[PDB]
Amino acid sequence: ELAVIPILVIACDRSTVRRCLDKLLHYRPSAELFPIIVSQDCGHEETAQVIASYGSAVTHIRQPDLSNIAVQPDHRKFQGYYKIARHYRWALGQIFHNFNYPAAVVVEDDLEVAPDFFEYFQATYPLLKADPSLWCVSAWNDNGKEQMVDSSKPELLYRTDFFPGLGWLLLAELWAELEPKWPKAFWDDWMRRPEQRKGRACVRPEISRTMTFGLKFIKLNQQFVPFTQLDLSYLQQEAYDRDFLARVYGAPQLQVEKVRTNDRKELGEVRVQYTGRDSFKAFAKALGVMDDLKSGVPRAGYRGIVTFLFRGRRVHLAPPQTWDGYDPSWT
Repeated sequence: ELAVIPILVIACDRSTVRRCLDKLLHYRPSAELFPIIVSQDCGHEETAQVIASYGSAVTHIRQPDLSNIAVQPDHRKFQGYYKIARHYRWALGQIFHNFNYPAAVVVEDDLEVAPDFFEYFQATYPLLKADPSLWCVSAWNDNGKEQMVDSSKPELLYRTDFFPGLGWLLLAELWAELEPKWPKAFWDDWMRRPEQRKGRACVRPEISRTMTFGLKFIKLNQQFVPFTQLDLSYLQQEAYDRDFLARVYGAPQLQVEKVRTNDRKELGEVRVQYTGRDSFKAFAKALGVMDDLKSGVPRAGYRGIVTFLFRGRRVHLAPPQTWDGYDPSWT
């Protein structure tokens, strides 16, 4: 069954929200199934005029409080981040309380969507509703540069412990949990903390369904995949944690230097094992994978495993299988 899922576009003072809206409107399959609500903060007149010119194709709402926010002593340079957090709190409150929608896909104004962006969320929304171990579906692959993704598998999806944002679906139920403790600033890194995440994962793709414009190297998928016609049961936690983990640890192990230099090419899928924070950093860097960690979680990591393509080979940068939780001190 098809479900109504609003798209909440977060805008402020960039006239290029035009490019974001033009792509969303071009690919939208139904205005009824995907109403677009553009929440504009900042009161930038030119941007307001641009949004208004779309007329009824979107609903334009305006964050009401344009005042400066009192910041804490360590944050004089970060007024903008306090304003962003205030805008998200207000806009999500509008989509879930005033409009009373059951879920929403949050899209920053500098994101261009892929042709199957809507199909992807329509197909994954039922997974999010049914699996309490998931808390979001994201269009973003943090290691999604062209040379690091398999273009022959545009349909492949994964679970990740690293909340990616950048085009993401959440349920009204999650907003009910987050709203009472919403932070003053740095909302996305706050969601990445264990006190918020509570061990929950997001679905993310092999090839990103959003790309930033105006991170710049992430490749936007251009081959339409009919996700609603595919069997996505493999993403259920019980199946995924058995099958994907058996796949990762069943793969032959190779030293990082051998992967880097393309040795043993007959092995199309391998595992590079790291044992501590220093080796994770070093190995990630050697293979061109993002090496920063938020609350101890690596970008696109799942049970500590970062999966990507390297010189055409599938690689799993993984901890020993005795892994049992993230350590926030891995900074």
